[PDB]
Amino acid sequence: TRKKRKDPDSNSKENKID
Amino acid sequence: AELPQMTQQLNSDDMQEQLSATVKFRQILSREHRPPIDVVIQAGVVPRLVEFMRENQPEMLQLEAAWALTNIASGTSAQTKVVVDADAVPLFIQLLYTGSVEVKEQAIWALGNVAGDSTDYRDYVLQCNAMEPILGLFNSNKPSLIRTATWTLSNLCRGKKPQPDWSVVSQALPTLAKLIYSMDTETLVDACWAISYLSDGPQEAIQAVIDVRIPKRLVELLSHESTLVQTPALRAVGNIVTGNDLQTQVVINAGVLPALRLLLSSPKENIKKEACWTISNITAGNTEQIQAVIDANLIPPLVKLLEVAEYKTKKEACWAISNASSGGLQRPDIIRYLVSQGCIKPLCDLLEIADNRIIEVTLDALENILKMGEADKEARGLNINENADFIEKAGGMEKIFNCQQNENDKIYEKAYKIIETYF
Repeated sequence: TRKKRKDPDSNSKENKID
Repeated sequence: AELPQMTQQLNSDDMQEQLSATVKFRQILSREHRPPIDVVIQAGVVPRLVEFMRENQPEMLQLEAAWALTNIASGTSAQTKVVVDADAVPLFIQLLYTGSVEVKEQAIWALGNVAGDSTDYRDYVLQCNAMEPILGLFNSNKPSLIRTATWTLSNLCRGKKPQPDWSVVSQALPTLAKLIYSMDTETLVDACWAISYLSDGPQEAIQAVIDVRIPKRLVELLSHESTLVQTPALRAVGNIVTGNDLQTQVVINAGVLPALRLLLSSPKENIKKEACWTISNITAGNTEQIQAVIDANLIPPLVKLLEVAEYKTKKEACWAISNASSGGLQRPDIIRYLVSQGCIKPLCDLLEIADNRIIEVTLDALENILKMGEADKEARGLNINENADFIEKAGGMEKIFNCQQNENDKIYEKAYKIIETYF
């Protein structure tokens, strides 16, 4: 076979409002 | 800026009015939305807030200060830079083991915002030796602390250009191996995302994920009630099977193929898409691994997706089938099965809507099917290639030679080589 593909063809900042 | 007696009382030596001022700043920075970080920054109170995080400052003062600085760091990159330039990061890290549990959650939250800003600040946090105190947080029991620490941990593993210091972030693998057994859903999600980041790299990185017994649990998490857990778990599984055949076999042995079958009928389109991508990486293996995919009854739902699914999913199903077809040289029964499952027409139909790259992928699949056809009719002494008939009867023979009009100089040769050799 013929490959592999590392890639196929979360939420950086959050605020604390409690 | 302007403030007296709220900046002055912040600069006061009276510990009570130090707290009263800090609370005010915190409540302001706690954005219901849209919060006035800039006017707080230019008020010149940031260096003072950083001082309140020093080792033997009052606990409630450390808490409110770290909370305030957390929200400032949650803003724009320039606003996050203000916190960093005030040398707050080394103090955030110290609070991870010196402060109380409540103080720890504030500090680890802030580090998450700093690390999540850029690869530079991500690396900077790691360079300040944050990993050891962060991993120490998971010795604690409080779910909210574990949850936030896992989020920050994922931020430290995220990013590829450049990737984080492997010798540092790989130390979190034994911790992440436990975290994916958590009962907390949000903890599960971020832990799986962190693993997907670490598993994205060379075979050494993949092997490290394997060696801590992670893949077994990942496959189990593919059937989690939440698609928020399934997606990063699938991404991680997909990353592992980008390694060698040995590493790919581990995932198969963990029972990934039946799990992938269920994911092919997932409500989320991108889960379908990356399920096909994962299978395509497995079908990209040796003969026996292609056979395993066949024996797991994965081809019929793949063929079905190859004809009716959205293009982004359809193109991944193409890869899976196109790969598996290459295996037909060593085992012609693979081609026979693929053809019998009706893959030829969906492949041919794809030729007229696909990218320049997918068309090339499809043409290789069709060529492998054709090449097997001639090899069989020659060995059995026949005058007609039925696979060539199957393509023609499917009306793809024309589509094969509607791709030489395409201006790419190499969608061109295979297209007419197919016509010159088989038609």
